[PDB]
Amino acid sequence: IAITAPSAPVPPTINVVPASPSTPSAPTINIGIQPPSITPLSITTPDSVDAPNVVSPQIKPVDFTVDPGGDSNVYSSEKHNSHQGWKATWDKTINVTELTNRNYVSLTRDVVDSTIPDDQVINVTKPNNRAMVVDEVRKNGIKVDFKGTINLQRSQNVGIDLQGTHQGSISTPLIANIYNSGKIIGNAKYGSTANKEQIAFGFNNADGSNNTTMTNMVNKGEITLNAPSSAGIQLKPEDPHDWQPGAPNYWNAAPLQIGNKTPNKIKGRVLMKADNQKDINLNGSGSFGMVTVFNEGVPKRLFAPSYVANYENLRSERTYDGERVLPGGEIGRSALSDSKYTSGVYNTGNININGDSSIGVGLLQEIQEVKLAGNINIGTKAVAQETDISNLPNAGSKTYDKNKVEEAVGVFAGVPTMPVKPGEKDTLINSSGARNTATSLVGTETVEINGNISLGEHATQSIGALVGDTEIDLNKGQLTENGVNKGSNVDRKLKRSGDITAKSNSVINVGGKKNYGFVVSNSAHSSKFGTTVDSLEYNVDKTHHGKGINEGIINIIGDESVGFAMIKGGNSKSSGTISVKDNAENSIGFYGKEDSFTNSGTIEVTSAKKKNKAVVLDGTNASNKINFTNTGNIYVNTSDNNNTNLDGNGNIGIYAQGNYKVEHNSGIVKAGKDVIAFYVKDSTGEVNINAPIELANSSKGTTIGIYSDGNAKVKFGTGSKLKIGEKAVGLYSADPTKFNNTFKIESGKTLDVELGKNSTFGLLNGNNTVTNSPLLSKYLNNNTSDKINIVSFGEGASLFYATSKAKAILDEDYKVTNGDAISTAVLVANNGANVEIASGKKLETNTNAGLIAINGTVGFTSVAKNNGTLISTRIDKGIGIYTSAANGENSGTITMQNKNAVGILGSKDSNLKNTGKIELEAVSSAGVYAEDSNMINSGTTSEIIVNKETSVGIYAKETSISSVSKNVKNEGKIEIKADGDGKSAGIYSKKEGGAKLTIENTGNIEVAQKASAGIYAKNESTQANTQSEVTNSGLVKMSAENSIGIMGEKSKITNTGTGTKGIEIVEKKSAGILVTNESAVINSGRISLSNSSISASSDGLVGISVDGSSTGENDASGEIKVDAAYSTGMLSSGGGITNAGKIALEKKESVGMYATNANVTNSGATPKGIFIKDEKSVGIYSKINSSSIANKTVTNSGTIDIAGTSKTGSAGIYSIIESGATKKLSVVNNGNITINQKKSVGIYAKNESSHANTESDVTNSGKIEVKNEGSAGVLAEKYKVTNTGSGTNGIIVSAKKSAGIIGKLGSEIINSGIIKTEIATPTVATDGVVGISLNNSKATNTSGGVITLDTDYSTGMYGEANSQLTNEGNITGTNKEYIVGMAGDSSTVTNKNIITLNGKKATGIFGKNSSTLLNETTGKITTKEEESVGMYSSSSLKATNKGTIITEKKTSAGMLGDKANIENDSSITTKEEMSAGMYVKNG
Repeated sequence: IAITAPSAPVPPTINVVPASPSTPSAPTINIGIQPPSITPLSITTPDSVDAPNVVSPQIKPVDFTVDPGGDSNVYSSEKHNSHQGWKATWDKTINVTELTNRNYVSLTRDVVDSTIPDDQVINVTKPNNRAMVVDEVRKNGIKVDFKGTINLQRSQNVGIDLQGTHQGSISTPLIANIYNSGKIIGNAKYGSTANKEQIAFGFNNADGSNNTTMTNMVNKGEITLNAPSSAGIQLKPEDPHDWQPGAPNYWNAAPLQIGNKTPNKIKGRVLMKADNQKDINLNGSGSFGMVTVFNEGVPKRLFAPSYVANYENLRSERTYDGERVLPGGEIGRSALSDSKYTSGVYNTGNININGDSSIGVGLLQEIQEVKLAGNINIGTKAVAQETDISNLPNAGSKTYDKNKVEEAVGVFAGVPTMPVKPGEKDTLINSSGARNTATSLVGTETVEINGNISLGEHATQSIGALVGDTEIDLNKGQLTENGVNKGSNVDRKLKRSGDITAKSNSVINVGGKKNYGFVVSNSAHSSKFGTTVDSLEYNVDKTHHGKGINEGIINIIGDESVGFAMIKGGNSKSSGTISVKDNAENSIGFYGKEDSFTNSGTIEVTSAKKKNKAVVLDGTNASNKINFTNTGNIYVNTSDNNNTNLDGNGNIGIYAQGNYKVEHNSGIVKAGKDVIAFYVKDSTGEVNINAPIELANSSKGTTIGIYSDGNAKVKFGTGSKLKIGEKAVGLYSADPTKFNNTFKIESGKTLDVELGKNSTFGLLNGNNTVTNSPLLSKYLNNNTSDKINIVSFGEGASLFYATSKAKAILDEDYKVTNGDAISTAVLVANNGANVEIASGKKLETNTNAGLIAINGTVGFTSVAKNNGTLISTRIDKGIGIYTSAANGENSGTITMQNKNAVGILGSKDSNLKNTGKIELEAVSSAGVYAEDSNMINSGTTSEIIVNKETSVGIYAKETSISSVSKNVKNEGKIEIKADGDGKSAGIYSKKEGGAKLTIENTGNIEVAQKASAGIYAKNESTQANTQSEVTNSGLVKMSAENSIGIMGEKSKITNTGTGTKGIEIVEKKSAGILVTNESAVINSGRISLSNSSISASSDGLVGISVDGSSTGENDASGEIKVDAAYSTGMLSSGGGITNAGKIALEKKESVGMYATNANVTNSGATPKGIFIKDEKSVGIYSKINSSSIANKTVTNSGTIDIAGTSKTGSAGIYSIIESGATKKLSVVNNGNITINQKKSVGIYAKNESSHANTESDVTNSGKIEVKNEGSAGVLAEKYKVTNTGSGTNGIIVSAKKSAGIIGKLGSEIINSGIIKTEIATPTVATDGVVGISLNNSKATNTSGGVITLDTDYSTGMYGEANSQLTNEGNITGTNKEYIVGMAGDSSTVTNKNIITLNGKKATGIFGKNSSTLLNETTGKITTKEEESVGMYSSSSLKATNKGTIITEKKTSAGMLGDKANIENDSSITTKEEMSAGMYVKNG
């Protein structure tokens, strides 16, 4: 009968206020690029010389004189012909015998001129004779024309001859003109006997004749000689000793005996002139056509043993009666100035030389004049060479040819010509020594030719014009050579050498094979006589004798023939052209070895043909100590200074091997154009250059003083003033494998060279044959002054030029402080070559560009490796190295100083390999730059560093040019130790094409300046986040707050990171993944930031942040790890957010999903979603402020979980609106949200003012798992709560002492759905459940929500501390006893709605603790179960009742007393059985 009631426990309150982080700002970016254009230089390619062996055949004596037998005793013109000249009638078969028998026809002392008609044929039967002799015919100008046929058969025979006369006068020399139209032939065989010394015409005499004798001969017939060593026309000076026959017998004795010598002033000085006016054909070998023999006197045949003892030969200077005749012989001086008294040699006809090793025209004694204007042909007639026909049996030596003529010579010079000078005193000498004079110059100074001298096609290494010596012995006489009198002792040799001059009228048409055009094989033997008899003085004189004076054209119609070839002799004066008439090959002009010959003339290649070389200067062949004392006139192939032609190419100035050097030390030297002075070979050749040079600007090609294939010991030294202007090149090379040792440079030998424009140190191709890379690190090496300094440049020039698979190394440091404009870059790699940058190299620059690489023919992979310190300091756009179709590699340090500087750049489908360290200490600069190519960072030593703001690291662009994917790879560490709050980035990606780009980082990236991040990409156009997507398997770390982690456009990311891999952020305000244009992420890996000391309020971070153009979402395997306090996983701004992975919360004051001005979505469910572990936090929380314009909300369709049997201090759903902000922030629940923690709240919203709460909205269309005791469903302060859950959705309150709905003062409590208590009956009394609880506030139950009570002793609404409770909603509860909905403790209660209940002894209202009730009748209670009462009073001094009670159920009562005694006066109808309104529990 003692009915009591329990008491509800006190509910908790929560105040969680998490952090308010912010979104960081992406930095601005982008830098331009400039490409350089290289200068289009020129090329030249020489080669070497094979074998210019100059074998010079020697001269041989031709002393083949016949005895002057005089008249005959059977046909004397006096006793048999009556002095009427030639007798017209004779026998056609006269058998002429030798001179001893005198069977020859003789004609002497005639007054009638006679000749021979055509019909004659005469042979010779014996040697040493004349078929017929026409002697002593002065006749003062005889003139006839011979027409008979003459034949030669034995040796020492004469075809026909007309000799001079002993009668004449000094002032009127004789004039002659003889014609000879006949045929003369000298054959090669006499049975089986050899034939030689057969002479056609000539001059010879034993006894003296008249000096004033002057004669002329005109050739008119056919001349043929087939005996080897024959003689066409012979000229001789007469003996000044004037040897005489055996007087008084004289010429009667047979053979002649020379019986006396009569030297005299006016004896032995005759004059002679010869002329060929027809065809001379020489078939014999080693012969003479027209030669001036040496005046040796006579062979010993006329020297009897009685007179061999007093054999005083012309082997000494000869003086008689006061004469001063030079040793060896002399032709007298002429003063009557006319060509008809000019005694010498001249020709107009033709000479046909075909015998092997023969002489065209020979000079053996000094004569008055030698000028030649005829046809000198050697080897132009094909003949089958045979023994004693045109060759001789070999003497164990060189074999003579059968079809070609070899060792043949044309002009032979062993002595010069000595004409009459204007001051010269003539030889017009009277008997008493009375002598005339001359007032002018007659004849040319030396050997002269004005006619065509030609070598035939059969000419093989034959000689055109030979300047040789003449080695003749001498008697016991005085000797003097370059010093004191020798007093004999040293051998006495007739040292004689001649000199030749030529004119363009004399075309030297040398032809055939390797023929020796004009070889000065002499020794320049210039000889003079002293003040006494037998006096001789010798020197190397370059004025008097033995020189080379060239003025004429030397026509090289054959191939690889040589002209002026130098074995010995010293100097010569060159002023005439030597040219190749055709496309002949390897023609060499100068084979020089000795004293400085002077080139006072041009020597070039005036033809399209090339590969023929100019001058070979090497060690002296036949004189001591390589006499290259070259300081004379050196004027070759240049554009000025005594040589104004530069035509052709392949011209050389120096060619040498072995013992050679150059010694230019005085005067002036002028270098050629498109010609190279130096080119040498082998491995031991040294060069000395110390003379200052003068240069003119280079030609269409390129000019350089020095070149070699890389194999010379060329040296530089101070003193040689060097200069360049306008498109020349300092160092030229086509073969760098050996070039490394070419130029040794010694300290202090700094060379001063100044340059114009379009120039370059290194021109290199390598000929695709670079076996060895030249270690070129010496020319401006930093160690010592063993450098070369060529600094004076204009603008538009380069340093090194690499083509054709060449290779070279930057020396050390070199700079060109002469312009940063176009065509001024350090070096260019062309045709796909490779160059190496050694470590420690310091090619600093201020110019336009550094290294440029471009591929032509591939050959070898286009790549250059950097190991040195490469820095640029150009004022604007200083680019370090560039590659096109070429791979860039570095392993050293690269920095930069000035603005807009650029490091390594690649393009055109290549890759970039980084191994070195790059630091960005400058501004407005990018280290590695790329476009339409690949790249990679190789190894952790590949270090990318930034030291200042306004600079970016990796830069790669893509386009529509190639639609194949590229890649951006990193294996090194990118630690950015920069400054400033931003303005710096590490890796940057661009695209405009239709392809896709792969970007992955496996190495490390770090940033130490604020507001900066490494990854950032351009993927703006219409595509998903998988084309320029960035995936990470590397490490993303940081060192400065306010910064950013992941940045970019349209990318998909995974956290492939374990250990020291992934993303690590330990400081403030540095978001992990901020995204633009819809980027997604896989969060399976390390997001362990370890920030804010996980318990300290010192930092604040965000895992992933999003913008309006993006929706941030996590992979289903995503593991978003809260390793920091006051941090966040999801930051949302404008765009959308959705979770598909796992989102935990391990640290304090964090949030998985935080949203600003954006909507919140969850799809991750079963078993995905949000799983909160730590406390003082909420899984998802979004807030907006007065400044927030976006009307956004929060949605739930996933799993949000936090649980705890001892954890508390948190809430399920959180969202705040700041006071005064009418922005309508709301939350909707439709997912799973477990609240199994202690004292938590499913949905929380905080208020700051009593404003109109229509903006804040709280609806629960989903489910809340209230299974943990003591917690609360939802709390709010002056906000609107709508219980929109129905059935298993919404208010699932299933815990003991737990609370469904509680509100603060003036809270808008609304019920519009299910309100179902815990189904489980309490395990102990008073352990019921409460739905509504109040504390000095107001609550509004609404009938729109159904309130269901199933826990025993549970309550629907609860109130305390003067709380005013308003009831308007439905009340339901069944299957349990008591379960009073209304329990009150010290409060004012008003009832408005009618209450219904089920269960035994169910009661609607229960009052406790001095509580009082107004007792409104409308708040009545409907009784459904038996023994149920409506009112309950317990421990209440105040009680008011003014209404009747209607009972309609059995055992049901009205008023009920509890442990008290109060009496009143009221009556209530008890019409039903046992249904009365009153009963008492106390007696």
